[PDB]
Amino acid sequence: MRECISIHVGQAGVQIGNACWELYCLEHGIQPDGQMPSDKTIGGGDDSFNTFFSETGAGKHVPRAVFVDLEPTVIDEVRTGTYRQLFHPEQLITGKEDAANNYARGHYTIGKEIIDLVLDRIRKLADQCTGLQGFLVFHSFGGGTGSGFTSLLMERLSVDYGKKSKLEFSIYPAPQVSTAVVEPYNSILTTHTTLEHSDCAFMVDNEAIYDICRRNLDIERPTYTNLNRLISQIVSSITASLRFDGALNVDLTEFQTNLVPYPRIHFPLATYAPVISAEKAYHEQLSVAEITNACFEPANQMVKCDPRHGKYMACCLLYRGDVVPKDVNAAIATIKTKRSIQFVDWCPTGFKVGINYQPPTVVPGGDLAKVQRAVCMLSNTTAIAEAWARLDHKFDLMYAKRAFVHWYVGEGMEEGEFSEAREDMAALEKDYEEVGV
Amino acid sequence: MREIVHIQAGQCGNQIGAKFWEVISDEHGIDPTGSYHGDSDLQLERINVYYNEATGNKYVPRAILVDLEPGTMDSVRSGPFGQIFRPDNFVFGQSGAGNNWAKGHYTEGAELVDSVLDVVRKESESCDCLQGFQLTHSLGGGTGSGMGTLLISKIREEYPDRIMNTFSVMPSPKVSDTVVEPYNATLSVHQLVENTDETYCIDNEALYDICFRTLKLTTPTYGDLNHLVSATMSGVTTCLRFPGQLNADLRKLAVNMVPFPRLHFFMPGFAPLQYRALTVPELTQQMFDSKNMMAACDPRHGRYLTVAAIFRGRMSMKEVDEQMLNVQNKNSSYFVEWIPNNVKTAVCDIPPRGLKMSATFIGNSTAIQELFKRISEQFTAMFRRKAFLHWYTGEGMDEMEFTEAESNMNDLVSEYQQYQD
Amino acid sequence: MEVIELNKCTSGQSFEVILKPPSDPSLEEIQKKLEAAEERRKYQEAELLKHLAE
Amino acid sequence: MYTFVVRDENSSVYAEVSRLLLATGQWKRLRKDNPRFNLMLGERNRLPFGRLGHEPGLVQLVNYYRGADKLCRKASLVKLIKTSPELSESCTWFPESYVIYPTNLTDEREVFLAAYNRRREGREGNVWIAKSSAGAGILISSEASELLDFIDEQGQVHVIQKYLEKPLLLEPGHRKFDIRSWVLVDHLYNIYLYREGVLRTSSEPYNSANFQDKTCHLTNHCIQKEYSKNYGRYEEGNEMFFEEFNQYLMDALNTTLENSILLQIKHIIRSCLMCIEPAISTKHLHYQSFQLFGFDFMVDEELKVWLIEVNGAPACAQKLYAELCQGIVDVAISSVFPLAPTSIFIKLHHHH
Ligand SMILES: Nc1nc2c(ncn2[C@@H]2O[C@H](COP(=O)(O)OP(=O)(O)OP(=O)(O)O)[C@@H](O)[C@H]2O)c(=O)[nH]1
Ligand SMILES: Nc1ncnc2c1ncn2[C@@H]1O[C@H](COP(=O)(O)OP(=O)(O)CP(=O)(O)O)[C@@H](O)[C@H]1O
Ligand SMILES: Nc1nc2c(ncn2[C@@H]2O[C@H](COP(=O)(O)OP(=O)(O)O)[C@@H](O)[C@H]2O)c(=O)[nH]1
Ligand SMILES: [Ca+2]
Ligand SMILES: [Ca+2]
Ligand SMILES: [Ca+2]
Ligand SMILES: [Mg+2]
Ligand SMILES: [Mg+2]
Ligand SMILES: [Mg+2]
Repeated sequence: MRECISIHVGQAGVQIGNACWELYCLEHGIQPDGQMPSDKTIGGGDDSFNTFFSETGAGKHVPRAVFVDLEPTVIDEVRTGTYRQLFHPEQLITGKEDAANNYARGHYTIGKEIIDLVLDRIRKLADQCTGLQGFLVFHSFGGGTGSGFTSLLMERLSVDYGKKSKLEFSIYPAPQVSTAVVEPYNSILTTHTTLEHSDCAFMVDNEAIYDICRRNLDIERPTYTNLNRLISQIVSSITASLRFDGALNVDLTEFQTNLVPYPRIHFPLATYAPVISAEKAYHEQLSVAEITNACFEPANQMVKCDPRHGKYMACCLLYRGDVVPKDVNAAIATIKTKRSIQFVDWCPTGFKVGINYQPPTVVPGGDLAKVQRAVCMLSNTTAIAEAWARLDHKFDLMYAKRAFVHWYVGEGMEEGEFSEAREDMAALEKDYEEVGV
Repeated sequence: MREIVHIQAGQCGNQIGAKFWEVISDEHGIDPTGSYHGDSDLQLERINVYYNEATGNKYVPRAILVDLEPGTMDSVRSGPFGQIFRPDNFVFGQSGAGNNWAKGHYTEGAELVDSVLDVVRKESESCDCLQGFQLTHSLGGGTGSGMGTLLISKIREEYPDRIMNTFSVMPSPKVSDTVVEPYNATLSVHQLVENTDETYCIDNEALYDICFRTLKLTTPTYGDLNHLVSATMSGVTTCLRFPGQLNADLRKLAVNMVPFPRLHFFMPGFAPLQYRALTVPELTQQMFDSKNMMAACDPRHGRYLTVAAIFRGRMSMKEVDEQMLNVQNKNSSYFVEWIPNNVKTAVCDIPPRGLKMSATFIGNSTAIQELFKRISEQFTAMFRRKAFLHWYTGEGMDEMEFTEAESNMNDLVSEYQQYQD
Repeated sequence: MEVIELNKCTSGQSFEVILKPPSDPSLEEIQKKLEAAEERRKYQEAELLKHLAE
Repeated sequence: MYTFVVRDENSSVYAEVSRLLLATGQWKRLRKDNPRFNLMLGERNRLPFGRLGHEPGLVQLVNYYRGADKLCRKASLVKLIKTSPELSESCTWFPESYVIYPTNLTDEREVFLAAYNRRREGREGNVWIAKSSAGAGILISSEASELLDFIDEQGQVHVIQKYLEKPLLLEPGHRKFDIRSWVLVDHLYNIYLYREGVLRTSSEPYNSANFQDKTCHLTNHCIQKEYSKNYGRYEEGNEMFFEEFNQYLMDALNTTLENSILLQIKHIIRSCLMCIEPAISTKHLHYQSFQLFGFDFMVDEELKVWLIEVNGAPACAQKLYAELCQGIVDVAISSVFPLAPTSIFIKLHHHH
């Protein structure tokens, strides 16, 4: 057994992290007080769920998680929320004033003064691990902390844990739920400095989660709670292999091995189905073929883009619930004969399939309906480069006039870092084009 | 605990500041004696942003009243909520400033500024994490204009990394006290260009026209004008006084509204301006209409760099997004296309007293150059004949300082013009 | 259409279907970056204070 | 008040559509870089499809189907027809074609020579034509040596397809021709065939014993108006419209245009567009597409119709710009953005 440490940075990372550990507890039968009756080994054990939960002498199961935010109002929710008893104070770290949506302020000004503190609290968790795998880092692109402090944390983690894997869950900026105009700047600045430090990153576009919540859940104006409960379902589907007995994606190294043949192209597209409203009178339960087919519908992707006009480098199918391999292969056969699935010639045209028999858990009183089977597809498509192009274009529009740049230069960042970051994205876009076109 | 320290200087600054604390004190459930008597936890959630908490559960505004003559501040102390202010936070002289920028900035004001900074320092030393400062003042007089901008200068020296924000009342010949107002305003504007992060330009001409034409007030008084400023000051600060993530503090607001450091002068607007229900479409149409603007500049004469809108009350947040997206998509020729998504909307549930719902508008428009042009022309009409300069040279000033303020404001105009094309 | 590496346990199983065969900065350098930016901030504030002193 | 942007200043078709849109008083034109648009009249090359459909509260529509180049490229069309089961290699309405890369660069050289050697041995007519998309650059020859050497002197991909040695020749004149059909596909993927086509005729008598003079073999409107000496003799601008052509087919061949030709054309249009529908459909996409296609057909002396190529940005006959452009506004633009008959199109129903 090897442990995973989850790091939550900024408001997005903290509130998403709050929703994940809520779901993790429901899945593993852990109560808000940390007690796990089903756990017959009191105060220890090297079970699969122990990769995410430590244990005390009193039987408390404590998340292997750190929460970091430069302002205290969001982490204060955790300290007085339902799961306040899960974490001890050392795990929750807050400053007094935030990065003000300014990458330079989170990375340089405030990051320099709090980086050593965060690394110290992470070292404490690491010392409780007999074989640490690596880190899962949740954060947004647009926030000054999510962007600026994360990139600094990723740089130091590569120094302090050279042989450890690092995976990201990143929130891509969407104007429908964003009030910061400079988020394209922060997104590109943090991708540039985190690229060589992240082994695999799962981007979630808020625009996609927003529309899924309006379309499938009939929420006219989704909130962060609605968005985060849906995101934690996808996150749960992705991390289930590390927390339950299995043979696929059993450690963090396997995510790169299976999804990322080229290091810089490490942004798999996530697609999830089914998302059914809980207020529905009663939904006809979808089959393996239908939920699998839904994995190739743009409306269910975590990033709106057209995989029909890209090329696949890898494809994983993560099923949860009543699913047997026979029905999976049948559905895949039918989808090849109908869908436009073009793989790169230097990669086999295949699918790695993982099945966990425990159906998805839904938060009681939540928005999602209990379904008998679900699937999350992780596919490395060149089509996700559309999200880079969209973001890079917005960057170019503002930077051509040096709009807002003085805020970053005022925090000590040099203007050259803007163009250095943009040129690195231009090279990233060219890599996708060389592989897919 | 992100505290803001409030300063009000001069006659105009203290009369508008008084009304401001009267309005938001009501919205937060604070009575004239500082005792809380509201009924919603949303009122106290961010109460510490503008109020200190004294013994006995008393809420005392974090406000500093400054003047070079006692008259106006005596009225405030005798006004409705006069008793709510800290007695030690009244700092005033006896000489007055005679509507003379030089007297407030170099002579009379210099004698008094150190005692004001001592009270500023006392309020900051008791702040858990000070956001910054907001100053209410006029630009056409002597104390608020001359001493106010001296205060900003000395506050920026001692707190260089805090946000400096002002509500600045611009003079107009239609609502004028003395002919030297263009001189005092042109000298102040240069100070503001350098030492403030955000300045809400409140034009007394716009306030007058709104009272005469829209509100149908035959003979508007200074009191009538200040009612519009109160409502506006309460609208623009709602994001700071209640929960939210959209421009929730002064620095985040500045980051979203100011793409270039010197172009930080905002046109504010309010809607509505009597028992009939006001729909979201009506709130939106009016809020973007020039007649509802407080700067007396036609937005259709320039382009919006950034826009921040705040909707207050129980309404359809979906219907708000639809109407906001309808004004942008129906007039995108007035929004610079090189700042994507430069229109941000915030919603607050607590409406203002006596209104089911309202909307407040904050625009960083290049049309604001029309305001600086009016001042510049009035300035030059007198300065070319050196008229009324003796009031200033008698206080140690030289003509060169006027020539430089003039050039500085004409540069500011030219800077707005280039981003408008 | 081939299935390989079928692994079954009590809580699930995994396999692989093949449809067709194919055809850093050191700790020292990070401190320099952080201190270089802090120095540029100090220089900018000194110029501001020098401007205010004039 | 709907908003649109123009990104192809060279399109005569959408220049007229843009003019009509403004006349309605309900459409407003924005700068070509303004992202807040309902409708994009996009550029031909490298249209940024990835930036469409990400504007909150804007239903966005573009006049090109992403991926339709698979049909409108010479080499792509041949590849699509040979590899798509819906069309099969034995497709009977497309001339035998092969994709031939120049030797200075899969490639179907040896496959072409095999079929060529078979014709030469069996006394059959063995005349082929070589062309490419990088042309105004065409060569017609009966010797395989000349066809292949002509492509090597070039540097772009080419296609060698059988030359219809038995074309249908109009009389009087003994002259070749081709049929242009305009087809509009809307956002719901309805296939609308414009009721009005044009025959681009050659004003020179067809000569089978001399492929060196390419004026009587190539019916392009530019070639006939530049290298032909009988331009505009039989019909104005070497353009015969369906009414005249139909009347001719009745007097001469005792048949109608619908029976002998139009049925096959409609069948071909359906087959091609239904084939790529799964790949280019915008049904479940965050933006919508429509596109106007120019199908070019050949008719042989047996009244069998052959598909020559598909044009993704076609021009229109001068006399038919008004009717067709208005039709694009009715079914393609106003169907998504309604304004505050007897259709001019022929709906080719199909299964989605
Ligand atoms: N899905 C989701 N997105 C969020 C959430 N909170 C914030 N965001 C997005 O994150 C971006 C803003 O960044 P934040 O994470 O709030 O900022 P931060 O990391 O706290 O950094 P600061 O600038 O110091 O506040 C916007 O695009 C928001 O839409 C959340 O809870 N869920
Ligand atoms: N296999 C074939 N048999 C007989 N004629 C042919 C032929 N292929 C092409 N042609 C002749 O070539 C002319 C058009 O060639 P083609 O369409 O391939 O080039 P092009 O695309 O530049 C013209 P357009 O796009 O306007 O139709 C037609 O008029 C037709 O008569
Ligand atoms: N809106 C408003 N403007 C005022 C008020 N009092 C004065 N002014 C304006 O402010 C300028 C005079 O400045 P004033 O505040 O009286 O001088 P000071 O006391 O030296 O700062 C003139 O332009 C007046 O029109 C007021 O109560 N409300
Ligand atoms: Ca145990
Ligand atoms: Ca590493
Ligand atoms: Ca004195
Ligand atoms: Mg934050
Ligand atoms: Mg006065
Ligand atoms: Mg062509």
